[PDB]
Amino acid sequence: NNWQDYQGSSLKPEDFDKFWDEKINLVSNHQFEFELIEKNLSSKVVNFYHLWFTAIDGAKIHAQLIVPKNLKEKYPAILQFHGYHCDSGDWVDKIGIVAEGNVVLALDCRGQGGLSQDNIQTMGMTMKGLIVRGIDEGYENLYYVRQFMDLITATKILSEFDFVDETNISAQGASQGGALAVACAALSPLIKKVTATYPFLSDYRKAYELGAEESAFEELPYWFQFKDPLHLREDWFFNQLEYIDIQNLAPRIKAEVIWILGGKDTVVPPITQMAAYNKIQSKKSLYVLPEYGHEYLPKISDWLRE
Amino acid sequence: WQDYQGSSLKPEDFDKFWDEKINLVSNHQFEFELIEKNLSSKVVNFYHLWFTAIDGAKIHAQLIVPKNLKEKYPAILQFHGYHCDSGDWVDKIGIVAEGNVVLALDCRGQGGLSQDNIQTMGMTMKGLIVRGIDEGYENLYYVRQFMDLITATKILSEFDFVDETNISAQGASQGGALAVACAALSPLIKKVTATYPFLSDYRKAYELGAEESAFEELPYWFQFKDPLHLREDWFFNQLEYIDIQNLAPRIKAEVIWILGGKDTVVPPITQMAAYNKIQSKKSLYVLPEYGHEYLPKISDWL
Ligand SMILES: [Ca+2]
Ligand SMILES: [Ca+2]
Repeated sequence: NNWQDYQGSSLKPEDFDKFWDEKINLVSNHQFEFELIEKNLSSKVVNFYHLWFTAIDGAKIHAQLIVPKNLKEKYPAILQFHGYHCDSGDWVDKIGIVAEGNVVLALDCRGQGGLSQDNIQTMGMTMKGLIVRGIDEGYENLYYVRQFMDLITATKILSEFDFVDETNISAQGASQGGALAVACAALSPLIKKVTATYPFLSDYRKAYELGAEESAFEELPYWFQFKDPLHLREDWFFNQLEYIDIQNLAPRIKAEVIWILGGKDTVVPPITQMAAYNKIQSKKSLYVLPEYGHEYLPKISDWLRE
Repeated sequence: WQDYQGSSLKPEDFDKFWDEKINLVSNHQFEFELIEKNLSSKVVNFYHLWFTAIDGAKIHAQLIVPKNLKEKYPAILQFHGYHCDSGDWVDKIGIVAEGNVVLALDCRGQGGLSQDNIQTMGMTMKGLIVRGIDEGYENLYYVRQFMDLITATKILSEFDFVDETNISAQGASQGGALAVACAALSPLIKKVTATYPFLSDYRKAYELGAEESAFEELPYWFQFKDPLHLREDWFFNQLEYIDIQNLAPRIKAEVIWILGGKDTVVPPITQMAAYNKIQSKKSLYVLPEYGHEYLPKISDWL
């Protein structure tokens, strides 16, 4: 019941919206060069393509493109994002949803398990963690600033396909993928639907307050342990992360939201995700599996088919 | 433990590769700068030492000097552990008060002030052993980190108040590995005191199951970049160039090797791959009840 009343712990800066408005404009006015190279996997109902484009910062970004065989008609499209450390997953995992008449764009995050390039440069700590990668040069140099812009760029390219129904584009993902799906719908309001599973990257100040050494937010106490153990720049540190806290993007969402989480999740605490969910103002639904944690959630996928 | 020969597959080009890097540093005039540290002491002065490496990165070190300077002093290069920095300035007051010069080097991008400028198309999430491995061993993080050791030794020896004939190196874990590597790439070093050195016997460290050790990056890379082990041979062939057991034979300094018997962070078997290949005067000290932690009593004993 209190999850409704949790307003979050963020300190949204006045300049937040101007920053992201400018980034949206930059993507819209940029003509992106991309390339499609078919991957050799034999199927009777689907074709597979490597999608390579150059981001606004020069980095080479990779995505999985999975399309039906008949391309003479337009299909609804689904943007799918993956979890921390992982990649876009097995190609065959997309055969079912595209066989129903959909186009899937599975984006690879920069410098993780996939093929996308990380080109963040910094004078500070590069040992571990991608939330704080580049934090010394300010929020403008944060890794997720470019990672969020890849979502807008992927949506732009996906929307301009002659076989993609631009009116029915949706986003889905788990953990980090849930955060990126939420950010993708907020930064590209054309998105019609979002299905986010225990989204990450939310309420950094609260995630630190809970004690994050065993959570997915462990890089935050790690940074203080080795970069600022006396907490001399605590305010400055969390002020940079405000620009990549998805709860600050949540109000801008116009898509329908389906939110799924596990009640025993200690990797991504439910309280930090509710900071973002409570600030969604469009149509939203919240589904909980009490006995499950940061893991595969059964049955819920059949429930939503209805 | 004496007869363990290591698991390395030393590449044909290994010595030719590192000989060129030593020559490159030896023939290069490095630009450095000294900036006063505000720490107040009656027996020592503290200085920020900033130099630019041959690759452009800005490298930082702590320089701690006695108050007098008209005569030469023995010098000590000191290196730190994984994730850490050069430590508190006051930790060096005692050793410098005895008439020594301490250069405490900060590793690149590891919590200290030194810059990491490795660029790669591959995984940047975690780990500095495998940082830049996709572009080959030339782009490995520790190739430039090892050259910083040679460069730091170069600058330290060229001070008019440093007795270049009595330069030694010390460190623990990563610092122990860098201390060992420092002696191999600069044989002028007279003494090495290495405490449970890291960065040795990568193939064996993986074979033991490294998920709970300091080598966890190696299974991590396979877990997310190559789960079917399609490039296992290529992976460990790149790491040969930064395995200190391959550098150990060229060491001429006397070596003091200290380790803890219960160490699961850096298993002793990987350390012995490097220690057994040292051919100069060497001694081995073991604390059976201690692990990867502070080792008492041994400092007084020496
Ligand atoms: Ca592939
Ligand atoms: Ca300082």
